Amino acid sequence: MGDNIVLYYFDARGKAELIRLIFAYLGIEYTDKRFGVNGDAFVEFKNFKKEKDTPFEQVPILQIGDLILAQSQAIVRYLSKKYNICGESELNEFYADMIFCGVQDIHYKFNNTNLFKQNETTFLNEDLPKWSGYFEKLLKKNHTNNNNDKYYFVGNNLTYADLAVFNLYDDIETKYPSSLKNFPLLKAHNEFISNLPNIKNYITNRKESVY
Amino acid sequence: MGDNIVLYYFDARGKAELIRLIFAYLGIEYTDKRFGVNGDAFVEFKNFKKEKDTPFEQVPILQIGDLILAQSQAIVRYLSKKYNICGESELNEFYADMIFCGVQDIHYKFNNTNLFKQNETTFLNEDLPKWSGYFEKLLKKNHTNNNNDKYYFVGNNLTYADLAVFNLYDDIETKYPSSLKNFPLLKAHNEFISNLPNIKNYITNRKESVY
Amino acid sequence: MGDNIVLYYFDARGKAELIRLIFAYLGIEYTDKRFGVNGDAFVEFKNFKKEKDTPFEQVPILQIGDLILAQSQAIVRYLSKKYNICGESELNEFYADMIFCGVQDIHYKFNNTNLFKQNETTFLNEDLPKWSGYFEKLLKKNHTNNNNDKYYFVGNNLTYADLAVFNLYDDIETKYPSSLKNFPLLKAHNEFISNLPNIKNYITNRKESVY
Amino acid sequence: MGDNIVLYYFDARGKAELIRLIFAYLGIEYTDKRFGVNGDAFVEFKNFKKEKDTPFEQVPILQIGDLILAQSQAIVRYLSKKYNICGESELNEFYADMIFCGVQDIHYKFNNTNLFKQNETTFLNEDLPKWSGYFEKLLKKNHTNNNNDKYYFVGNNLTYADLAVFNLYDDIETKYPSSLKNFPLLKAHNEFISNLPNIKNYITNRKESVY
Repeated sequence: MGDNIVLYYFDARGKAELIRLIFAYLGIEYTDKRFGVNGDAFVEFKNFKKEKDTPFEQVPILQIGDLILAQSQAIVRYLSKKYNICGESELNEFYADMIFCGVQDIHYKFNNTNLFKQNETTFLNEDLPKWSGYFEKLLKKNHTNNNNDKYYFVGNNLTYADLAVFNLYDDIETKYPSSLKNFPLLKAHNEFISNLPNIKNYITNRKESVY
Repeated sequence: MGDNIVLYYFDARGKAELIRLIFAYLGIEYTDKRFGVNGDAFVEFKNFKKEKDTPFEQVPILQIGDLILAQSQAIVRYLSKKYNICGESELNEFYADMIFCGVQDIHYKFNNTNLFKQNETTFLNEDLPKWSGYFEKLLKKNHTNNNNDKYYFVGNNLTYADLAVFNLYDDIETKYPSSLKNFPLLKAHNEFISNLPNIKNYITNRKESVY
Repeated sequence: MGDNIVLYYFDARGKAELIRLIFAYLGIEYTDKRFGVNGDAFVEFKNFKKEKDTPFEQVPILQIGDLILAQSQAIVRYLSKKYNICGESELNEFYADMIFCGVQDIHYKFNNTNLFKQNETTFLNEDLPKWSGYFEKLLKKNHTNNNNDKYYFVGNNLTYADLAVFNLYDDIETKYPSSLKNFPLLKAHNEFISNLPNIKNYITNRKESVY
Repeated sequence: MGDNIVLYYFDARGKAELIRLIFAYLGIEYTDKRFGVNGDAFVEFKNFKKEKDTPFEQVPILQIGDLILAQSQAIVRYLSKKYNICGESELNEFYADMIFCGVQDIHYKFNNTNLFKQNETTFLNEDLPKWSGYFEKLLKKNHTNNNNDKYYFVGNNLTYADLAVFNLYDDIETKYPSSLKNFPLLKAHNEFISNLPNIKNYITNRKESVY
């Protein structure tokens, strides 16, 4: 609100990419500060915590004016509620929330998956297909036949849940094969969201990050 | 709303206890259905998923009338927002949310701590004191000197965040020593919340659960 | 020569039970020192580390004379090689080893499973059945000595691998009963081991520990 | 006798690199078979399991002649005992073992650390410094052969324990540089191992793997 917007995080997608996608979709201009660009990523982060008054010594940290906001999920809901992309009814606000909570679950699982731990096949053969099925079924329940051209998990308008699900699979795809092949609506939903003007432009401009 | 309220979960506190505390504090009557009471906990859960249409095949599941709500965090925010215990300003609604997100972090850490994994001393000597410090500092920022008798993390009224922090330490205490000794406000806050009529009565009546 | 043996660990089964089972089987005399029998286990553990020179500040610690041994797996292999329960050939020593490594994987998974984490169903229906099948097949392979009343994983004599598998299911069983119904060889192996006079006498005596 | 040796694993360092380092050190000829060099690594892994009889459906798998060996730790101990790099006494065999067990603990922690999980700072400032100190002290204890240019963790000859510690920091280093600045013995040990002709030649040849 007439205040300089500054997002603080490491030079990576991680837990800040959904926030970035929200700004990109909303056309909100802000300073995307990334650690590890000026100097040692962890030296910068250490000094950051010294200069900024963070509640839990974690990033992302979103600063609006002199207002300091922490916790990625809280930030996402805060921005979504303020910019009306969280549902237009007490029930829909809940559904978008419930879907995001689900996203967090499987997204965490993905980020906890790696060769060293020998849990890659489980994630690929058990966990991902199961959750993809959950999301496929949720998308179907929000009747797509009405206006097929549009794919939304909640109501008839885009919510942060749509961006969260997209970001989930977008992140997974950077490391593992595209499996959406077996989930039509979901596959369609992701294509739809990615091709949105603001989103499509954003993606094309962001640099490739390993994390 | 004029509908029978039914909470479904296992016979344990786990991820459903904050919801139970919310009902207890709000004086809302509901059916507290617990698996493992009528038969094999997992047999019941299996059949439950067959009869109820859950979005992610997880509990807790809160059913209001024929309305099915999943995801503990979403349920907590839904109930809190509806029963006005989530903050009275866009900013305070955010703060209570941010604090709850923090609670989830350390609560997860606690539940991931055990002898077999050899991470007990780290939790007790590093993680818990650090987070207790975060919460102590947050409580202090919400000026307690005003009405010392009252301890709230957000605004001048109770929010679900107050119940979440209480539940966090209440759960930890069941397995590990009371460490709040070094955190006055926090220690005071928990005593205050626990002694609330509805809460105090609830606790005294609930059976002792290992989880 | 005939040094004095002392095992230091918390007052629980955890990672020390396999070592205790080995002693019980071999009929070896030792002092089973447990932290927190009467006081605070962690204050005692803190003092233990200050008084004894441990390599990684972890227990179990086995002291034979003035010799201090650490790392549960290394201790198990040390005792097994010293008291002939490790295999009578290079290949068999390897097989007993390979099996113990497998046990560690699933035993760790079991101890990382809990209600809060919502991974109980996964463990029960995916992970455990899979690993039980691995063990069933390995036992089947070594069936020349599957003698009517004696089952060994390696060769024709008991190895620590046999005690490790027994311990594994013994531990699981105290939380998730009847896991061996569909695995006859494994069930018979468990029965056989649990009925060896020394092991049986030990089990009937040790107290019940939740951990 | 002079069987044909083949190591099967993904096209990455992961849990197979220590075995490869052992072969490199010993100058042993073998086929380093990697999944997904050109195609899909998981389709190839799926086919591998269908074509070869593995005990736990995991890799690495080492085949010598028709002999199939599994479980990385057991394989390392098998090769080390067979090619004399495991210690020349019962006690020293134990010490090399104990050290390797310690390495597994911290190596696993490292591979469980990442931005998404917000546990990087913890690993860097708490865990790694602590474990580096454990190793520094262990190396200091065995300083009768700390000879001007040769450092061994056990006895006066190289053991797999030496290669394991080298591999550990080598892996960490590709993500978190300069971890050995404050640990002179450990740094000197790493330098020494990395400069052995066979090891050096190997390192200069192997390709760069993110995993």
